[PDB]
Amino acid sequence: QLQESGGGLVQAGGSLRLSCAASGTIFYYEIMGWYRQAPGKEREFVATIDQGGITNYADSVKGRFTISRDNAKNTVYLQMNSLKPEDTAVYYCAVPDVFVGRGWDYLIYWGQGTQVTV
Amino acid sequence: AFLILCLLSAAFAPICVGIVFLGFTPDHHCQSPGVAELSQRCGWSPAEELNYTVPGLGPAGEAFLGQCRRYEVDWNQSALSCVDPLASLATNRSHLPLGPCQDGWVYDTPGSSIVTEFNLVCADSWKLDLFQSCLNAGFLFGSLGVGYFADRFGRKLCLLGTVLVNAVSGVLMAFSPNYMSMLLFRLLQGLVSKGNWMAGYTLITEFVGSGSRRTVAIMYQMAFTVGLVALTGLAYALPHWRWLQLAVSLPTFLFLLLSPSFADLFRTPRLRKRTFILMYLWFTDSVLYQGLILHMGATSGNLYLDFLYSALVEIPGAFIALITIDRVGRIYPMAMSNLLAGAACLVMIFISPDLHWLNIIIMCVGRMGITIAIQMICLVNAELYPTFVRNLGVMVCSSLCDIGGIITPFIVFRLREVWQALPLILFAVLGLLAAGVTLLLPETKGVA
Repeated sequence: QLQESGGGLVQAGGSLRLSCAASGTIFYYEIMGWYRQAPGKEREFVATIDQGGITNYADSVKGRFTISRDNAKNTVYLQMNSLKPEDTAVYYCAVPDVFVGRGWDYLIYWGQGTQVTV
Repeated sequence: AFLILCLLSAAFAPICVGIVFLGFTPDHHCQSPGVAELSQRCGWSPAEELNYTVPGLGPAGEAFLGQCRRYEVDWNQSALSCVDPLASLATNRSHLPLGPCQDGWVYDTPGSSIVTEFNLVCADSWKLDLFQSCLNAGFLFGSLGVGYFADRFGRKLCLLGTVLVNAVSGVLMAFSPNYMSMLLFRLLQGLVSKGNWMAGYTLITEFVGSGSRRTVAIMYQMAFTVGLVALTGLAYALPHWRWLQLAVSLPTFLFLLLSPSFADLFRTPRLRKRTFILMYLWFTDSVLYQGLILHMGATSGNLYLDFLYSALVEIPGAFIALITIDRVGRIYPMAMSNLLAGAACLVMIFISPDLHWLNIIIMCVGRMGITIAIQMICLVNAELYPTFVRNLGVMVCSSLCDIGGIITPFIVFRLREVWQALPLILFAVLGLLAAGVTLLLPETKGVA
């Protein structure tokens, strides 16, 4: 079961924090990630993180977004700061499939996400 | 810290590989007293003397007709024609009596080995496999018993003791008077070898942060390759096994101065499939890797150059294994590399009149294909599995490969008697079937 939180309406692209929760079997044995709705586009990719701690990022948000993992509360955090009036979409929490495709193209779990506007 | 660990890995590298140089079998034949007197009397054909003494072994029978048999003709105190002594004595040379070999044979080599010294040919040929079997038995036994010695003493006194025991065992084996003592020392050092080797890896993994684990693993692979390269140089200038053993043993003496549980992988049906497929793939790959080197180091006409060239093509394997990440899925390189190690083995049994310029390239291709597949399993392990579960899986896979290495040498060495191509069919079958089980790893109903 994947559930999201956070969101709101920032005034001038201020800092905001997003949190994704897990059940406990998902949190320890596979790879999490975040995806963006991007209205006018079918789907967008932002960042991932795995058990070792190696992180990936998108070429359009590099140097602005940070993803961190918390083991005590079984949650994955994402921090966005200094936003610009171009990021208005719905953010989903998903579990990609590694063995088939390109490693981040297919999904087997999602949680209906949440909406945030600037 | 990196230099010490790399030196330790390079020093551990020759332990499981040196049997190519220490124990090697040269051409030999039965010796008969008195033939030297006639050769001194008649030196018309010193070279053809063999032709005139060794019986005419036929096809596929040379292993038990010229290396384990002798004629009963009394060469000494007999008048001969100096050209064809056997033709004049008897019209037919296929009817004279034969018998068991004696006087310890005569070898053709400037060096020495265990086979040459202890006469491990003919009916005693099965004693050579004990060398590797005892070492692998030590590897299996030392994995379980290393945990206890990590407690009640400390994590500092173990490394020094293991290093001291390894060095002393190496020297004493270099000074062994009989065969049994050498086996005892091999078994004695087999434990401490892996016991001290694992600690360096663990320390290197722990000390470096999570962002350079791939880099330090590649550095370990480079250190292993470098250690393999230097061993070929020493065996070129030291053709005696005592000298080589002392030379590879003394440096060790000189340089000394809400939780992840293993029971959670078998309850959920989704994690009970890949955790078995990965185990099977690792076992098969370890068996193939161990078998290929021993097969190559038995039927080589140019050992040094072949060994150097095969060891020099293991860096591009790691390079491609690292490059393919993040650009292609995780099962395409796995399937391709597992399929490349079967086709080469199948081809390697169908090229008689193309030697000296094709076997080298085919062996290099097979070695690279095997090397690529091993790295991907380690990367997937580091990506998908937590600490404790993999912290026990490393020991489990070590035990698996240890039992595989216990069973392998007997099958590899003793299946070549029926036919020379028999061990090259099992490898092809394992390789071609291990590429069909990786296609069950993707999860069904993957919505795009």
